[PDB]
Amino acid sequence: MNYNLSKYPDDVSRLFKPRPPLSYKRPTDYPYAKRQTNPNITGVANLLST
RNA sequence: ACUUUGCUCGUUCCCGUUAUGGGAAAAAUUUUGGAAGGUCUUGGUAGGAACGGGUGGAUCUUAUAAUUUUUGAUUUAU
Repeated sequence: MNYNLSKYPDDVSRLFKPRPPLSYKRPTDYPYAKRQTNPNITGVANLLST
């Protein structure tokens, strides 16, 4: 926070001092490329006989 | 159901009589509604009503199931 990209003066921009940076935690879900619903939706015609 | 008729019973009063009948009505009792008064409690005490609009904001319907939120690609799959 050496500099100010905001419209306010320096004293006002020191008031908007943020929290410390967020810690890192390993993910528990699926990575974005591996997301899909169900593929291999099986066919509907097998029902129709039996 | 309405109208007339005598008989039997009946809440209360009177009479013919206390077998029973005739007449009157809640005027005695209760429940329901309202007015007034008493007692106890609980809350308020500076705004309120009526009218009004090229007034703000909520909710609802329709555009709107077509890439930026709600009409399915995060049950890890073959």
